[PDB]
Amino acid sequence: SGFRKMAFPSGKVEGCMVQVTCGTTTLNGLWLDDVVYCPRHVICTSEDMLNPNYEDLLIRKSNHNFLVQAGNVQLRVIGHSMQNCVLKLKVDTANPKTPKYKFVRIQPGQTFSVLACYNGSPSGVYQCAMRPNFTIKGSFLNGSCGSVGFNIDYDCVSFCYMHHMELPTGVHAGTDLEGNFYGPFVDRQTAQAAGTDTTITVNVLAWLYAAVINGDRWFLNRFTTTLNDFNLVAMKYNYEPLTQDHVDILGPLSAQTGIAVLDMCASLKELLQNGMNGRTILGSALLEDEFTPFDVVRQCSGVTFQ
Amino acid sequence: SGFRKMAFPSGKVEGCMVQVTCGTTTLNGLWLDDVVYCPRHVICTSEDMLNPNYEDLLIRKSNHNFLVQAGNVQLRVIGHSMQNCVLKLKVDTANPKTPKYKFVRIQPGQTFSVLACYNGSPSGVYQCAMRPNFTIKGSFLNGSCGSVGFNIDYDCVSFCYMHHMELPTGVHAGTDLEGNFYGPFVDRQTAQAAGTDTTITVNVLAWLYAAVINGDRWFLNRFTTTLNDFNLVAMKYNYEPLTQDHVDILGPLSAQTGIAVLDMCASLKELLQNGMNGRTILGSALLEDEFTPFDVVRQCS
Ligand SMILES: *[C@H](O)[C@H](C[C@@H]1CCNC1=O)NC(=O)[C@@H]1CCCN1C(=O)[C@@H](NC(=O)OC(C)(C)C)[C@@H](C)OC(C)(C)C
Ligand SMILES: *[C@H](O)[C@H](C[C@@H]1CCNC1=O)NC(=O)[C@@H]1CCCN1C(=O)[C@@H](NC(=O)OC(C)(C)C)[C@@H](C)OC(C)(C)C
Ligand SMILES: [Cl-]
Ligand SMILES: [Cl-]
Ligand code: NA
Ligand code: NA
Ligand code: NA
Repeated sequence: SGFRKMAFPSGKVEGCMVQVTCGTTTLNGLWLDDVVYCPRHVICTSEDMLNPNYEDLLIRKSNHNFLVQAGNVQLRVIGHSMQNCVLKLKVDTANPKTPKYKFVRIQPGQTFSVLACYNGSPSGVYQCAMRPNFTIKGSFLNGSCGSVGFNIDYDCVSFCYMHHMELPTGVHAGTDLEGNFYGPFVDRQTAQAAGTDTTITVNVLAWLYAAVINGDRWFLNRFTTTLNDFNLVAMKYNYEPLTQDHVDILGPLSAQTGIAVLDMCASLKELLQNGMNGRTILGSALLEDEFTPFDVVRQCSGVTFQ
Repeated sequence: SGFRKMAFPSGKVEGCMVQVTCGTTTLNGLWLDDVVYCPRHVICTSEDMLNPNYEDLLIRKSNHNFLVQAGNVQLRVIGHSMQNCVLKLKVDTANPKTPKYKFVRIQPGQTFSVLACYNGSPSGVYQCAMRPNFTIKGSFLNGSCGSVGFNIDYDCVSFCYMHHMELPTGVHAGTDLEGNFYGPFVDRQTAQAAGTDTTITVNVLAWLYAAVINGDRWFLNRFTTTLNDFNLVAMKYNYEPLTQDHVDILGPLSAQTGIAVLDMCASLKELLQNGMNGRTILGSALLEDEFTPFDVVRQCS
């Protein structure tokens, strides 16, 4: 038993991280097959960032302007191109440690692991969620750009995030590996801000199920509700709507614990309307929303990766 | 900016995890060079566990009674020895993925990453602390034994924990990699309650410094305290004593933020007296005690 904020094992991703330097900027790249992916803003000076014309800035660069290092070994860049907000540097050597992988775009509410890197060297791993406002609450310093987020299924790494920037409130924004930003953010030095965020209702419910599985039951009650009535409460408390698909996804946890989703929703309604009365749930005094239903099932059943 | 429970990248440890089976029991082993380390209780039946004589049980085992599997490859056991509560299985193949490593026994309050594994394969990685009562608050199921805890400061893996058991209160107990248990626990099915746990004061102070570094000041105050008055108060909340060693180790964070250590202690005293009044610190509504001073410097700088 026990329940922790748990990341995927990061080894398959560690073997893909390299250092990319253009001019005076160093950041990280992802080396898969014979291509290194990194943020396109690596090519910009500070002045360029004010109003960058990335296609003109890139024609001005040559292969030799990009220094790529895998550990102590230099990788020769033999071509370059842009895909949306990501730069693809073709190198002369395919990464012999390339795992089975795919590029996926995730939806708000979905979680993933971040391998925070500096100078091409993995430094730490932690678990995040794509917030409803399309930011992530990361932990990133200067030089972290190009660090990636991922999930694993069996033996396949699904890369879903590449890090590009920090916003004024201290949260983070980035792209999928096809270079499309999550959220209405752009890679230029102009005013931008995180929108008002909301709480990921289906994830809170999943974590309440994790709590019950781990013996924490004090918030259970005799009451149930309807999807329509609970969604009025959710809106009042800046919680995301709960859909029938969310209810269906939580079916396994309901059957296992004997607490129907709408029964658990009546628990969550009372917690929102009345608070915790000084108690905790799974060692938290807040309602945790960065575990998905699948995260709960995975951790509580001991799923492993090959 | 930001502040997360951050584990070390797990790849160097993933490359060391194997499956060990003896009789009907399967757990994980750690394969370093030509040795596989695992909990010695792998050799016990359910009956053996009340009062097992491990020396007597082990002398009866042949090398072929141990099935060791590294991915899809069976490793051949060629000898075995017992060191305290760890079994060392000598195998005929050395692990080509052995990282630079050392074994370190840690003190209460120290943190480490856990790579939770089942059947020799990794499930996930999370951060833990050695509690003052020598338990860890893990996430471990049947078959997780032999999973290890570690740090990887400066490219060398320091192995500090191997998992052996869950206690009735839902926390976890295990050994260093020399097989010595942390705390009063034993690998026997006899009663062995953990002491009342306490909060790791030096770590709470480190986390308050992290909050200041990340831009929050709401909990600061104009007061200070003597060290002894702070300890007299903090102990009434089941906080651990703060020693002069702890004050010294907080010096760099104090210098970076301009908040004297004893002034931060006055902040913590007020937080214990008042609560947060609907506010949060680094996304928590509780005082967090599983980040060390070293961890804060690692992550914020
Ligand atoms: C790439 O390594 C780096 C990662 C950043 C540095 C600090 N923490 C991180 O996550 N990315 C950048 O430095 C990018 C390049 C353009 C500027 N930038 C930022 O992250 C800015 N953000 C910024 O200027 O935001 C707007 C004002 C454009 C909305 C950071 C460094 O500035 C603030 C003031 C810290 C937010
Ligand atoms: C090894 O894989 C396994 C890991 C355990 C299983 C459940 N969670 C874990 O962390 N270790 C064990 O099963 C060991 C072997 C002897 C029994 N044991 C336990 O962990 C017992 N603990 C136990 O008997 O504790 C005492 C009563 C002796 C203090 C667990 C499985 O039993 C309880 C009832 C869950 C505590
Ligand atoms: Cl909390
Ligand atoms: Cl220590
Ligand atoms: Na109910
Ligand atoms: Na016996
Ligand atoms: Na030791």
